[PDB]
Amino acid sequence: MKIAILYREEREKEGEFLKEKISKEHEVIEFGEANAPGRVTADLIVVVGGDGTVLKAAKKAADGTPMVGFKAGRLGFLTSYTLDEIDRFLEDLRNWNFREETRWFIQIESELGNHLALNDVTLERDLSGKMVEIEVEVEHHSSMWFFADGVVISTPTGSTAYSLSIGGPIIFPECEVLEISPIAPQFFLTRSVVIPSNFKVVVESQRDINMLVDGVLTGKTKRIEVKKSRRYVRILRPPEYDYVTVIRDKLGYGRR
Amino acid sequence: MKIAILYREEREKEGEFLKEKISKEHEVIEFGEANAPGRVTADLIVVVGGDGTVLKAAKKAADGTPMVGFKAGRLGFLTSYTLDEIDRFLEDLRNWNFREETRWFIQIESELGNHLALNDVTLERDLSGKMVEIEVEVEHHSSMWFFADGVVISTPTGSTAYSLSIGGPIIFPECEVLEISPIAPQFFLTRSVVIPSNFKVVVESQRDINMLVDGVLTGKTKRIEVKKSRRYVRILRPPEYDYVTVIRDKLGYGRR
Repeated sequence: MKIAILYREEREKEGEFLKEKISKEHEVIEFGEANAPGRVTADLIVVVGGDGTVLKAAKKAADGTPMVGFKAGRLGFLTSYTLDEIDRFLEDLRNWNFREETRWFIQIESELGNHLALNDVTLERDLSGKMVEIEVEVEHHSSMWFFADGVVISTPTGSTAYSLSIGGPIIFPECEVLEISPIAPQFFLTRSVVIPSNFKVVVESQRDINMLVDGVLTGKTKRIEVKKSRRYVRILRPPEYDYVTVIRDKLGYGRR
Repeated sequence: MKIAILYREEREKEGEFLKEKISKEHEVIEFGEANAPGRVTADLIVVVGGDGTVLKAAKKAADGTPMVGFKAGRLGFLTSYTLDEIDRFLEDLRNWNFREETRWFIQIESELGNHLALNDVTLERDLSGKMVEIEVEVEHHSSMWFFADGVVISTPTGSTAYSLSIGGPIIFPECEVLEISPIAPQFFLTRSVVIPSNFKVVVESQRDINMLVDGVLTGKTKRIEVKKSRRYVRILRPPEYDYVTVIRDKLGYGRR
């Protein structure tokens, strides 16, 4: 089997450990930094790092290419195995014994071009800026209006990241929905809106504000159009994998 | 009476028509921007603009000098009359028909010097930055810790501005309290802490983050000490002024 391995900056030596273990049963076709630009094609990509790293690897992957993350940094939702479980991984792999999750991107269109996000996209005022009138227009519906700092549009994957910090729901990654969350609105409108993932969303602001795509500044705009992409990443999970163990351990939600 | 007039940047025109009207019975001894530098002494300061303007004007008023704000529009917490109400005001002025109100400032010491605020002080990460560890140490106690975008420390006056956008309570302006609100913390700690106005608060962040004073950005700091100042502004109100009408009208809270 043909495997690429991608690792986070200071985890190279970890990557090397994994490479040698995996080399006993499979051909490792590529080994490099999740940073380096370039398309990666393999029957499978191993990522050493965290959700951040997996995110960057997901954008490098040939559309289709299953991936697997080894927790190197901390606990996240996009990592499947710890390093002490490497032999378990080799055993699951042997028989291809995994649950496969599909995580789909969103596509963002604006004057800045076309962006892709696995978590979310954010429009927000400058720190020195006054609040802004923001118009949210779902599908063919009339508009919702907010006077706010900004708005975050999230995928199920991204529901547990920034959107959760401002009051959004925990969305299970299988849900077929998008999530819209005003940032610090007036008139106490601190509730998110959940729409079907087949609806598109136009966001307009009264003046240009900052756009962040998966948390990276990218420029200022008055207008974006967001929808579900057909691009998606595939995440391999061990059969026991339990997302709800992660909601407890990492988010601190629902502990006994 | 010897009267100074201060207007917001754009409102030179409302200032001018307030200025001609006031001069028919009184003497305008000073006429200029509320953002311009210098202490202002008079029998009365008339301020045209909004809460933002009064806020900047309160900093210029000689300890003592009573103030009265005029708003272009809908009534605000720090203004007392609308720009059509010059009739009633000059009436009240002539008869000194006023409710006298006093609001203290807070004192912020840090790396950057010593600041005054009538509303609040905010520590907050860059748009591009990760979340930060924040330590809050009230007066004598042990510390409260958050992983967050930042924290807002507010007076009763400032409770209705940025703190309320992010979950804080509405605090009536006569309460002898300070309010501490974290901005978007993890583990769902979106609740403010209310402490007596005679307690100091120290805030420490894992790295330098932005400091805003009364919504004006002031630079980067890692440590602040906040306490109640002895300084205060006095604000003249017509006897019919009701703060709760404003909570309903401007905030949107509690309409029938």
